[PDB]
Amino acid sequence: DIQMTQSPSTLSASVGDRVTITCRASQSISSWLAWYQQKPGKAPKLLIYDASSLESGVPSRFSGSGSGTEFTLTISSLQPDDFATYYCQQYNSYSPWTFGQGTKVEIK
Amino acid sequence: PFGEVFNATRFASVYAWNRKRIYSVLYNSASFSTFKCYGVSPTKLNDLCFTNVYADSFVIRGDEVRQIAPGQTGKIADYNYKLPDDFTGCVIAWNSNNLDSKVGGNYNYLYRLFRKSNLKPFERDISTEIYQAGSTPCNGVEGFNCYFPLQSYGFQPTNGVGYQPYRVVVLSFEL
Amino acid sequence: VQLQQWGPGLVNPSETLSLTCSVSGGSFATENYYWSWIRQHPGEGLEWIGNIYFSGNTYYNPSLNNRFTISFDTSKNHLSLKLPSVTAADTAVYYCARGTIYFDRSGYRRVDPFHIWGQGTMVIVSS
Repeated sequence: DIQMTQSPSTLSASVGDRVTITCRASQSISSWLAWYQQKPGKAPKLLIYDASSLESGVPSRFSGSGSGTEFTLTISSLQPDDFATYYCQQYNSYSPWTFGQGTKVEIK
Repeated sequence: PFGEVFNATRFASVYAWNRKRIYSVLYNSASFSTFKCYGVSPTKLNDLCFTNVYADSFVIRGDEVRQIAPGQTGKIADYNYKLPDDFTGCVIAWNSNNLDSKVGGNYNYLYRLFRKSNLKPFERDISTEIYQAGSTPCNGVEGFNCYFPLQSYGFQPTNGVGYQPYRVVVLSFEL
Repeated sequence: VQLQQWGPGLVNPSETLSLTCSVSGGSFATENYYWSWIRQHPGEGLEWIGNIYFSGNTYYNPSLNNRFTISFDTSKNHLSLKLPSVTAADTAVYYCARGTIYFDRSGYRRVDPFHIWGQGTMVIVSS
């Protein structure tokens, strides 16, 4: 029913740089989207929900915005702990839930 | 008489939350920043009757609003306030930056820290007691691992929206 | 609260798989929460299996050919996943999670994303 598309597939940056990631949906969704982070060989964790709401206990350098069909995740200043894989997931009420393809960040 | 609760001037600190004993005016308003109910629907509240209705109020930091929910975790949930896993009621909150915000900081509102055991649902610990420490008696602070068990907020007229104060009230129903 | 999982590490190339997840310091009997199962193939993205709600209702992933099954066990307060007639493509890690349900000011019913995750379990198809 509903589908996504993430880009870029792979991204390269360095400590202190700016990073942006875009999650696009096939049909309009009323801000029901979230972002997860996964370290190698560990369970994921939640960072953003409702496309704009920050999670409790996560640093303030993460931010997100958008609605309808375009969403963006932004990191103000990369730290050595921010190199991981990120996924976008939607939990609309009219269609099955699905995950994104994922994007990877590494040191330049 | 909800006006006495939603329009009072003095509020309590989170570690010493205040309890009271007892709807269209509430859910039709748009000033409230957060409005969530568990176990019941706000629109159906007029069609039920209960024997007990409790109201609890206090003030916390904006970033800590998510901690007021069943099954959450954090300093506030672990040592200051705790909701059962089968709670039934509503949570109301709104911004209060125009009040409780003095130039230079308030340092009036406090929150507990360094407690040794997690709280049980619906209980409060208010007395400032001997300082948390290790295996050595402590009557001061010199004890490199000794710490005073309370801390104060630093509300100021200018701060990030996440650090501004928020007034929160919790309603509970039981029959 | 903590979640623990129990399962077999090896399975024959045509057999029945059985997993179990549990909680400590709480209880499953509550109309405030919901559960789900996630899996991840080696070196690939995540996949969502389905959801189970209080009162026994369930909701599955249409892409999968309804091969899986989710159910409670009130005698033990467990939740389990069932998959008979496994094949080569069933090797992956499996996770159990939990969420929250609430009502909006307007009266509608909303949901929150997962916020508790298990440690995962690894399964291999032998031969």
